Amino acid sequence: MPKTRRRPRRSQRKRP
RNA sequence: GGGCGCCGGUACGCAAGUACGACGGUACGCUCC
Repeated sequence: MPKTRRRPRRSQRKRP
């Protein structure tokens, strides 16, 4: 499995 | 191009990491023309 991330899949990121 | 996974680079760091909707994708692994 690849490295563990935090900021999600772009689609989610609404309000800056 | 976009999705899902994820990442760059931004924090933090000794450098790689681990954070992180800093703010930018979709590269690279699959999927749809």
